[PDB]
Amino acid sequence: IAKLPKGIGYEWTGISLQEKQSESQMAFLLGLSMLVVFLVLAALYESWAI
Amino acid sequence: FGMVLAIGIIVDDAIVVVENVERIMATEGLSPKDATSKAMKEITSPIIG
Amino acid sequence: ATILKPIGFFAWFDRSFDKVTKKYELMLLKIIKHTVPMMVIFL
Amino acid sequence: MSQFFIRRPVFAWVIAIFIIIFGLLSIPKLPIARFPSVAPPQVNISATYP
Amino acid sequence: EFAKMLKEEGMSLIEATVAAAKLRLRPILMTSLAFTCGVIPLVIATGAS
Repeated sequence: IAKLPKGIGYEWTGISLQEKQSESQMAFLLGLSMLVVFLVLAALYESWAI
Repeated sequence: FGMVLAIGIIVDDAIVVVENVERIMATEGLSPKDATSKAMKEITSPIIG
Repeated sequence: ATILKPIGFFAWFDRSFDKVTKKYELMLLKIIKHTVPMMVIFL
Repeated sequence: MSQFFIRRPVFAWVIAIFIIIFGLLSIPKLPIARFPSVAPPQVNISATYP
Repeated sequence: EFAKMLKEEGMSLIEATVAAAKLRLRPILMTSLAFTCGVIPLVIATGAS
């Protein structure tokens, strides 16, 4: 679309638009979940390596 | 502004506990780990109140 | 328990503060002697 | 009371880390304003008779 | 509170008060100076708001 003539713009709609908004939400939430489970298990076993 | 004014009070519990541990260790001969427990036992109620 | 381990300006500071503690004890005794004047002052 | 955490330093460090993580997550999602709004709500009606 | 403790020990009110004051003198200055010095930036600083 960038190659289309001047004055022609674009806009996403529907699910695709949502797909643009949640670009990296899943990866961040996954990292947070791994951190939380790591902390909980470390507390359970009282060790940072177990 | 509330956080700024509360800095001094929040640091003031840590100062109290650490200074009590230091004083009990210096005055009475004990291992630091047991000295901490004894100091915490001594001054538990004042902190809560 | 985990971090702390058994144990110029600092020397003078501690000596002066011990002297101040002794002096404060003395003044506090003298102050406690006179009661009514300080209740009047507080009012 | 405190004997629990003395015997289990990792468990207290985990609580501290949980609090720190929650605070770091919360800070970038808080409105910023100079003073709280104390303006009573108002509704305006505009009419025009030229 | 420490005056109450010294009274519980059975040690006279005047001597208990002076002893407690002597023991607690240094932390009083600790906490008081902590807060007082912590608020120095507010008065000195000049600028927006």
